[PDB]
Amino acid sequence: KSQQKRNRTNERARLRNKAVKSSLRTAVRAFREAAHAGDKAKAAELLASTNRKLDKAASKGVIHKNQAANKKSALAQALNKL
Amino acid sequence: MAVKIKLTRLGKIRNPQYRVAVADARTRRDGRAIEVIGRYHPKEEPSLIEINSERAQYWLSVGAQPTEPVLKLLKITGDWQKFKG
Amino acid sequence: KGPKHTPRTPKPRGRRKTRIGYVVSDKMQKTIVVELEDRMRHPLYGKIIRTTKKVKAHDEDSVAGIGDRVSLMETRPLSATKRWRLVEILEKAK
Amino acid sequence: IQQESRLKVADNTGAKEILCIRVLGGSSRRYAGIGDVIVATVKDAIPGGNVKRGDVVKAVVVRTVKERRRPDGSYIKFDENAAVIIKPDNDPRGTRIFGPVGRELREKRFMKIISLAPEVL
RNA sequence: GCUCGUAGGUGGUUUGUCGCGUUGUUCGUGAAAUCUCACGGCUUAACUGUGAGCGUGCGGGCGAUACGGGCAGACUAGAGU
RNA sequence: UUCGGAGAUACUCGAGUGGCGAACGGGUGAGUAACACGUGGGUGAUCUGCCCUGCACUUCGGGAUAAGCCUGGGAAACUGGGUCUAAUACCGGAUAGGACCACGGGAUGCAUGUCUUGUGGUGGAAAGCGCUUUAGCGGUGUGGGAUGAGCCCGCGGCCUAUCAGCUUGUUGGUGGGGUGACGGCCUACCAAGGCGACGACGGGUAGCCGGCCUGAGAGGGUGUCCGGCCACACUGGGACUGAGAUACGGCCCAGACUCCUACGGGAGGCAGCAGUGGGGAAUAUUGCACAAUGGGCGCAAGCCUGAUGCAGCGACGCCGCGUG
Repeated sequence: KSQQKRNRTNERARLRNKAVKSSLRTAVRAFREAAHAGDKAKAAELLASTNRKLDKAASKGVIHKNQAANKKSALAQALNKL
Repeated sequence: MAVKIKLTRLGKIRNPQYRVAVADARTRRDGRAIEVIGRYHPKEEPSLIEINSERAQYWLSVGAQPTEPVLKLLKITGDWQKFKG
Repeated sequence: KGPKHTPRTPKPRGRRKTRIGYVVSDKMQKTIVVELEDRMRHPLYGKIIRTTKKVKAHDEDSVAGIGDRVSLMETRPLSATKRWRLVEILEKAK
Repeated sequence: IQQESRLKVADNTGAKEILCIRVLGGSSRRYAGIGDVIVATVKDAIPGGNVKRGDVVKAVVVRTVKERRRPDGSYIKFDENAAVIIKPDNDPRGTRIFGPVGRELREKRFMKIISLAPEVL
């Protein structure tokens, strides 16, 4: 029917969203790697970017912020461990 | 999904009446109203109003959004104006 | 009108139902099997009969043996249902 | 392809696998090519189909594994032998086929299966 | 066919106890419509409408403790030695 | 002004980007044997866009692009390339620090904890608009409300023992992830349990309830209309967008069944209204309209609305009057 705009715009939205999500998880990988290596300072910088990326997306409506809470809080504690 | 106030057509075909009720817009004409506050008849008395005029102020204070005819009923009672005053 | 905001809203909480049962077994690592004893009448005949159920007394520190009376209370699920928790030790077994 | 040869039935009739009884087209004919008619029985069949075990029916060869020379020098080779059941008046018993068929169908003169093809070769 | 005996059922006199059961009260709950009753409206009725009742029932809170039940304990005729 | 072609100037506006909804509403009850339903409790680390409401914000920028123009493909479906363009679209700066995180603290919990302060980190948008030419429309993060929804749980609501041994993701823990969220939900490791004759596993049958019918009632039968709740949408599977999907009129895959074709390759889903065929003893008009009501967008007028609202057919069934 004449509502294919619903589909097309869904394509744009999901495309950008999952691209963003992949970039987030990539950063997470780096942070966790910093935890494994022990470069706490680098992990802190990466955590700052994560703060400026994760919540940035959440403010774009990717999540309802709960994932940000679990990830930042848990990983900050992980960094507190190491 | 917001609470509004609708007029429910009830009774027999050609001499029905309107039950006054608070209800979400996503409900059917005859759903489980949150609470019924009075009734209305279109016949007999010209614009027959039978409204409690007690909880309207409450539900409006919550933010219930009445429809056009409901506004007219509220104004005839003065509850719209008295509430807003 | 105030420059601040709304303080709080008085929302009283509910309850967590408690039953006192018999300790069955703690052989599950941080959770104890307890026999839930109850009683109900048949809808028609009315005979009072006892009802026996089983519960999972999850707890972080087993502090009870077997046959002891224990007070159990409902909480959030933890494992396969895991609603019951160990609260009180009372009327210990001989 | 000759007698005592089992092959898959590439249609939606109900038959699964048939056994070559006799090639038509001439006495003492040894082998069939693409487009030839084989009389065959049914050994395996779909329960509830239109053909049961023991039924004798004509089927047309549409796939031959052994390389068949096409006039212009190219060769067609299929991984499997298969045939399609047809009623003796140019009236395929089924309604569609499973997979491709050969192109040497001028002599078949049954220009319908070629149209039911999901892919003529 | 008879007996035994497990689970389960059931279980004497009685002190005091818990008040689980039950009972009484109170709050909430038990939607509306439908049903009963009483009014009222469609020319009556059916029907609709109003109101009350009904909604037999749950939780919470509130008193007593008879009886049952559980715990603590006793006597003895029960039963047994 | 050619006198039959121009100038978007503009009321209007095809088409188009963007915004809302399209997940409600409508229908059906196959499957489902209790997850559901009913009832009642919990839901302290359950969410809750559009409404009301208190607070704060309500700034600075970039680039691309559809549309349009040229243009390719194919029978069509439908599509590539090149030009061209804005924005409440996209993107990057905070220029809130309530709130998110961590440490520490204060008031106050056992109901696995709420309020509140400090320390360190720390982000986000928003916009501008047309107009009544400023009447108005707005826009962002929050406090708490309100609604709705989710999660869990007690109890209750078929037959069968000619089904009694069921159970390694099962049972429990640690850790981790993930989730709106506690949660073997997931998952690495470890432990060896868990259910069950106070009917496990399995089979058969079935949408559930308020309620309908019967009956003196206890109970029985039933659960069709109407109303609430739950599931399903040619069959099966999976996911996105999204506040919220199993979603009839959304996509993708698979499969069946129809149809088109230039035969290469494509399109579709009335268990929505009416309607056709089939089935069968049998169940209706291709009806009128959106007046009120109802829902959505929009400042509103206005637009849509086979839902609701009205009509037509059968003595199909109740009530009621005649056939003096």
